[PDB]
Amino acid sequence: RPTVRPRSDVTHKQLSAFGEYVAEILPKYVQQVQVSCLDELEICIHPDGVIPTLTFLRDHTNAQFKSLADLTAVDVPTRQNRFEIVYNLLSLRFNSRIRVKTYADELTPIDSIVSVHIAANWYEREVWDMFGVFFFNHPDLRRILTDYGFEGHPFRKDFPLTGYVELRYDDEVKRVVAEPVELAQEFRKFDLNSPWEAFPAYRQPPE
Amino acid sequence: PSGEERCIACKLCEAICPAQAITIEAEPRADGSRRTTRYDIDMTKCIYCGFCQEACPVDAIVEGPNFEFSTETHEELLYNKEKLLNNGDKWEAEIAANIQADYLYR
Amino acid sequence: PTTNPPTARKFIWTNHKFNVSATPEQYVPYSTTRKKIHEWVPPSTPYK
Amino acid sequence: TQLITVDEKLDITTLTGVPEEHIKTRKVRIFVPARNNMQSGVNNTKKWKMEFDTRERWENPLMGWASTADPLSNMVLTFSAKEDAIAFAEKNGWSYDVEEKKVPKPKSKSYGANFSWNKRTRVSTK
Amino acid sequence: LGLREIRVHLCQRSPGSQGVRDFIVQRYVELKKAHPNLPILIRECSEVQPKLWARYAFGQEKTVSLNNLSADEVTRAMQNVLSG
Amino acid sequence: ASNLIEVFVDGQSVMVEPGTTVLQACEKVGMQIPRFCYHERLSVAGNCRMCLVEIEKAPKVVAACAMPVMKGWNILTNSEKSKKAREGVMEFLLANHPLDCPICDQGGECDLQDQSMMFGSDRSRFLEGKRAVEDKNIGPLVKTIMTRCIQCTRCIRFASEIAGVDDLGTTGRGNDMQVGTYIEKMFMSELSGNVIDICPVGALTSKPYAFTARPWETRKTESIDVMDAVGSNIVVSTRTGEVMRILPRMHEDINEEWISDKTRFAYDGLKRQRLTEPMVRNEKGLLTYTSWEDALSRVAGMLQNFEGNAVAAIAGGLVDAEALVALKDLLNKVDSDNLCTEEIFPTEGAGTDLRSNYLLNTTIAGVEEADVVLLVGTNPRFEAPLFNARIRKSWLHNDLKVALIGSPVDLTYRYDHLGDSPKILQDIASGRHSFCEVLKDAKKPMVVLGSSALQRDDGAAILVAVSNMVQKIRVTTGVAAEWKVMNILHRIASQVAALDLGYKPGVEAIRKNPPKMLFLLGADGGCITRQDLPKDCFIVYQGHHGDVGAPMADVILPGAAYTEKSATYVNTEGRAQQTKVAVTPPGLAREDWKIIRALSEIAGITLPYDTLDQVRNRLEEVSPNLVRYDDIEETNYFQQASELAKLVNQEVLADPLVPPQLTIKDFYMTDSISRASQTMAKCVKAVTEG
Amino acid sequence: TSVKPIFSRDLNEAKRRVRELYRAWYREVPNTVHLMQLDITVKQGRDKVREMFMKNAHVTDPRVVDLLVIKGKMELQETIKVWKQRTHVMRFFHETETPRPKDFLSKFYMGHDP
Amino acid sequence: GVQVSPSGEKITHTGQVYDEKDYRRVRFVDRQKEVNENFAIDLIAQQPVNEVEHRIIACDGGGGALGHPKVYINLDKETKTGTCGYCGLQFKQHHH
Ligand code: SF4
Ligand code: SF4
Ligand code: SF4
Ligand code: SF4
Ligand code: FES
Ligand SMILES: [K+]
Ligand SMILES: [Zn+2]
Repeated sequence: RPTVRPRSDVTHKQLSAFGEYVAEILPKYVQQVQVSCLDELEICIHPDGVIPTLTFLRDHTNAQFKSLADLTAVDVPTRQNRFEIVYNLLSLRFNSRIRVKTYADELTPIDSIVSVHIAANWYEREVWDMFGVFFFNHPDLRRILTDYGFEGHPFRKDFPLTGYVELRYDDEVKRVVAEPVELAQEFRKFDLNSPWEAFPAYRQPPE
Repeated sequence: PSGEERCIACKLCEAICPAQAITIEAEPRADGSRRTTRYDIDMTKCIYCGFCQEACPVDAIVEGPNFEFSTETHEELLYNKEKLLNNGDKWEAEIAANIQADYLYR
Repeated sequence: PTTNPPTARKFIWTNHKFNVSATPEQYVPYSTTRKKIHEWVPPSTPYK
Repeated sequence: TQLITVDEKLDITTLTGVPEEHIKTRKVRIFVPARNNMQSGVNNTKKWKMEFDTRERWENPLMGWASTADPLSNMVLTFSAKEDAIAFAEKNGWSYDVEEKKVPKPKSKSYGANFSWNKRTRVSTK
Repeated sequence: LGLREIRVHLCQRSPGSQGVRDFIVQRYVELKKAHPNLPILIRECSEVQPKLWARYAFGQEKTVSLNNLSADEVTRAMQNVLSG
Repeated sequence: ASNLIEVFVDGQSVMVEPGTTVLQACEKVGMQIPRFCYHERLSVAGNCRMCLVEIEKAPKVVAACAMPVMKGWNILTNSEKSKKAREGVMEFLLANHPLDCPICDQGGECDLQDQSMMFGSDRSRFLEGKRAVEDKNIGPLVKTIMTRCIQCTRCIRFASEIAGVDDLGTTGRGNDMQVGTYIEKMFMSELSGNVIDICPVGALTSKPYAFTARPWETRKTESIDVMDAVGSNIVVSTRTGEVMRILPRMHEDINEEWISDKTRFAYDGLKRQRLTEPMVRNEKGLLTYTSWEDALSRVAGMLQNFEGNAVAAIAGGLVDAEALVALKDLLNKVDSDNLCTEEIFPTEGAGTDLRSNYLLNTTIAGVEEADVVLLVGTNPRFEAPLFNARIRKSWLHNDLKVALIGSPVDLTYRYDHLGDSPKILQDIASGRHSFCEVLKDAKKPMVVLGSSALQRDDGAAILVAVSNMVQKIRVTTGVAAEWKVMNILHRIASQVAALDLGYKPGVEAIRKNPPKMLFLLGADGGCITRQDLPKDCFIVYQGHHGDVGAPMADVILPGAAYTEKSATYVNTEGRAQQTKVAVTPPGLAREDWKIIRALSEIAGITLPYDTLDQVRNRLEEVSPNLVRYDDIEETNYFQQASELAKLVNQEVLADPLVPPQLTIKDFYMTDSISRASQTMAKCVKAVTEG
Repeated sequence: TSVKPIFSRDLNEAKRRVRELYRAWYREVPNTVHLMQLDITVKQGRDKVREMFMKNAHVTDPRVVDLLVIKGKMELQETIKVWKQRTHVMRFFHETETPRPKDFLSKFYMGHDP
Repeated sequence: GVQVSPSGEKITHTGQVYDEKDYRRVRFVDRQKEVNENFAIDLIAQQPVNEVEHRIIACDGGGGALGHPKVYINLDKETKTGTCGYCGLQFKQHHH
């Protein structure tokens, strides 16, 4: 089939075995281990075990994931803990990638892993700036991408696309001033959802 | 070639427009044909990606070869249907030749 | 376009115009809308 | 040592950065969206949408576009459960109106009723 | 001064509105015979307390809560509203 | 497991009733089988063949829309055989379907397009020429491009069963088989845009909604309907701050899936003849534009000048509960009880007092579960088309027995016309009738009295005669006392809310004591005019359309339309419902209760509400059922209302009562919006023309 | 009920942190006005600081008070540096925009807004 | 064909002219309001009707892929010519 990708069940099995390995090494923190059909290993842990899990994966002999590729957050505002913090880690020794997930809400911070990876400094600054997830023991935790006086965390789902304020030059005060946003166009939302389901494999059971 | 406008008010170019730069208000004409009354393209909002011209099913909207159309005011780059039809009438001797040279690839 | 002239059409501009910015012949946008709303006309006869 | 007793209602409106106008003078609607009657598909139901009350959209003097003044106009939020939507609205401090899911009623369907001997369900055209 | 309107808000299925229901079912008709120009609006709802509203001349409304009242005392309250 | 059978779909083990189809079992588990001709409110056709599914250990695919599950079946919805069947059927449809998708109207609304993308193949093997069918001229509402029809007979089944006109059908055989009328027929009935709804392809499109918008463009606001006291749920599809389309919603207890032609196509009137600025009389006597400050200052000055009985108010059809309680509070604060409605309800006995005396006590589900229905003095087809549609549905399925007292009008179903005279009510109450022996053989009686019948001079006499007949019916039959019999079918959206709020119905108080300051909350009916009014009388007209109440007004206050304000309306059942803001009112128009409150505070009336929620609290403290939205809570004390009516002594008139709505041409224009719409003008022109 | 604190066990030490932050802002206002050539006076800036604390002064959740203290410390840090400019520090005053009136008559005279 | 309003400004092919009292003509003061002279409705009205022989005629825009999607028009009504929906070309069956 020239239009469908190959599967690589061998690396799927390898990632499953390593998921069993990590889940039995750290039962105190690991809540779920899954391997996708795209051959990616995800380990979902309790927020209290971020430091031990990341330290184990940084320097364990069979699990050398010394390079932190990505640290991001996903706002799913329908679960109780609305932020899913995702760490994508790279193993140069074993040529592998792992994903570690934890959760947070607006009032539950997560311990920073700057003591484990130094890139987590700016990555956690970005997570705090864009989602409002505080990080314990972070050196100079502050905004990194928003404006200096910016209010609110714009990557949240409840934040508007255009924001609440906009800037313009005012000649009376001779400044760049902020005003409530007034669009001359009003971005048109499109309901691009077919009323027929596309993937029966993901059909949720009825409520 | 009869002179009738190619656009049939189907709006899928503004559906695919990644910058939302097109506004395609439309109504039936006096002869009952499905045509547009407002076709605005904000050239200060457009990203010049050609998605409209590759989405158009009748080759109505095109991105012709004119690039020396810089203006001295912001308003002159807010095109309407009259401006776009004037550009189509102005550049048809070149746009048609380019589409002739290009349409077998697309 | 002396050995291969373009296809002649009746709606093609016979005279080319250069960039007409900052000239009286420049382009000004409209709103081709026909107002979409007709308010009312009060009667010219007073009361009944 | 790490658990404290808090008897509040989980108010984060001082942290969200929303102006007080768009917190107090705002009405959100929590609802399963109605099936689009032009189609028979039902996949656009079964997710609880939260939307805001529609404000003024006036006409641009220059181009005739639809100008707006409120940012929470296209604020469709998706929730897997009505209680989750209620909790999110209460947490952000918006007044809400929630309406129940309108499931279609189960209906008795029989092909043989179209050819009844005495009932009025007999059709005159296939 | 000057009674203009009486409103009786009650519930259909509640133990607290039982006296109001009995009052309506036994002596509302004679009351309407006695005052055949006075609007006595009866409103029944699902989960409301028994309430009596007396609207007077310039919009003054007197509110009487009467949950868990029997027939004699609700008709005595009605006569109190009518007389003064 | 009494009369429950276990059936499997993809291994899941759902229990279903006997007679349940494969499609119903699959949707009970959660899977929607593809379909084109099946509709859950239409008879099973089984001709589109898109619902073919595989049963385990069965060599032949079965049509899920028609096949009932037997026992222990395993429905393999996602099997290779089912997917091949769906691909083949989709290929056969798209072989001769015309490639008209950009010039079409089902852009994102096409079931054919969506089911093609989800279940069909990605290519075509068709190397031949496609067929083409000449178009029809079925009416000014439904534009027929019949080349893209897929011969699914859904419109035929609808027009035969629900609309019941039997004008559509199939002519020809094979690939030449065509849908429509064989002759040049003007298919114009009420409930005729629902073929535009149920047609999955764009064969039957809306002519007023011709080429204006696309579904991905349209924002959808779920609201309710006015200009019909059924209060059907609708969706207003707007775009860029402009109402583009009115679609129906799904409420199984009010309107099911469809709406009527007037509510579907009367949105054109919302952009014609619209009050946009406040107006005052000039020194020359003409209406001229002014500001809100000046207009409300003049009204406040005259209101401070005039005392109680000299100030009166009349409320028309399209008025919300919030504005009604606002004007009631204002006039009560200036000590005025003259708060009248446009149409008349008899105030004798427990007229406005007991809520069971003026409601559809047995609901539309009551029509579903009744067995005999006696319609007195009404034309339900034009007064309440959804109510008549439910009567026909019960007549088809539950074998409902329908009788009519009044003029013989062409109701779709066949009824027993008992005659045209109000003496039949006394005849039935005494007991002399074939319908009386029908009633004594019956078990679920339901009588429906028309508000149009109440509009006569002997409205009180008609009401007491009907109530006495109800008492005789209830003592003759063994009714369970949870089953009501008496119902009143209103035709005015504001009427039930006004009666609940305590408005005195009818303008007879205005006739008895002519005021000097008059308020007209959209009072366009022409019941009160300057002839039977005194000289000046200071008329203010708060409304959205300038039709009849505006040209005779001293001041004009532009209010909001029902698509322009978040408002409350109570239907014939007594169910209160809320409409949302789809667009804002044009010009300087404002919301109606806001106008009244600003008037009071420019005057000296301290109205205790400031926001919409405070108006709702005022509505609750006046009658606490106007805030119970979508609640159908019961009434009682009909015995008390009946004996008060029996005390009331009137003689019924010997005039044969006829409904004002005898024909669909009279149906199409009823209110200000319908009179202002050009689409309804084209409808009455097409009906009246030969 | 039974939540995890972030800095403060209860409201008292949260108020202590609030007082420390307010002391720091009150001390920093004159230096800010002197360093960034602000049109305002020292009294106006301290009144603005009090206004911000007062508009945040209705919350009784210790975690929310701690997060407000943290965000105030961040804002104070970028005011201690000159990361915020004159425009950024004058955005607190809203000198350009006209406030929407709080009365029903004005909100009725202009706009369909509650 | 372009027309002139009593105010003086030209009328577009969708007639949208500003009124006498409309303030939005200062945008044309010392400038011009450009209207495309070639009205497509007139240009397609002056196109002749194609006489064809079959009951069903297929229409493109004049090229294999440079035209519009290929549609089919049914010329059963002798009273009116069949117009393709994409172009404005009219076809009539040569029944002689
Ligand atoms: S080229 Fe411009 S107008 Fe066309 S789709 Fe891209 S952004 Fe939109
Ligand atoms: S330019 Fe083309 S894609 Fe855009 S609306 Fe017109 S026909 Fe459709
Ligand atoms: S009905 Fe559907 S498939 Fe047919 S032309 Fe219209 S959009 Fe295309
Ligand atoms: S016109 Fe529409 S509803 Fe009627 S048979 Fe054809 S496809 Fe079906
Ligand atoms: S849905 Fe069953 S054959 Fe059409
Ligand atoms: K359709
Ligand atoms: Zn063509």
